[PDB]
Order: sequence, then structure tokens, then C-alpha cells
Amino acid sequence: KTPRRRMRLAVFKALFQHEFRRDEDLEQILEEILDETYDKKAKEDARRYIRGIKENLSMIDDLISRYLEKWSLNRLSVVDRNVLRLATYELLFEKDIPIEVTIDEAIEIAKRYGTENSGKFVNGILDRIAKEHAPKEKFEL
Repeated sequence: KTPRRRMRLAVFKALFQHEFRRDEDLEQILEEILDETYDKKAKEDARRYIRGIKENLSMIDDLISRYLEKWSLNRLSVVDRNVLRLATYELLFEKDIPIEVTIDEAIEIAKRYGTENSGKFVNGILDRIAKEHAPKEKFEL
């Protein structure tokens, strides 16, 4: 019922809003965005995403940094950095989602909230990260 797309957008919001509330807890902000309009399934998925991102934040950031050919991670816009994080987390840890879906949905968040070049920017980076880091079983999907 609650679209997976909206669930993922809730995760992105938490990430975005946490950059301005760092001494608060990611999980806390998530619980603010999550209200009675989000399915049980959506609340559980979003919570998994946030816990997984927090637990793997260093590894995820270091992975993205490896594929940045221009500005460093800290120098990207808040939207671009967090889109890359979310999409990288989903590529690495969410088994049921095809690569193309993760990247396409990431591009749409980028296009909607970022700069004019955000969509192409994240597309390029995620294409490379997926090719070399998506778990092998995903290449069946």
C-alpha cells in the first residue's frame, strides 16, 4: 500500500535533516517524519534503512569517496551526498531490489531536490559503484 518509493523518500528526508541536527540521533528524526500515513511495512523498512546506514556510514562514505573524480564527499551538496549514501546502502544491503531500480529512484530524488546536474552526477557515480560492489546475486535481477 504505502509505496516503496515514499518509504525511501522518508529515509532521504531523515538523512537530509540530520545534517542540521548532528548531535541529535538519526533514528529520532526518522521517527518524526514517520507518522500515521506510513504503513507498518513502510515504518519497518525505513527503520532498517536508517539503522543500516548509521552502522555502515564510514564504509559507505569511504566507498563513495573512492569513485568521486571531482569534489570530495564533504564538498558535495547535502542532497547529492545523501542520495549517494542512501543508494549505496540499498545497493549493498537490500537484496530484493534490482540495480536499475535503485539507481533510477536515486536519480529521481536527485533531480527533484538537487541542482540541475544532480541527476546525471549521481547516475555516473552509482553506475560505477554498482558494477564493482553490488552483491553478485543482484546481477540476476
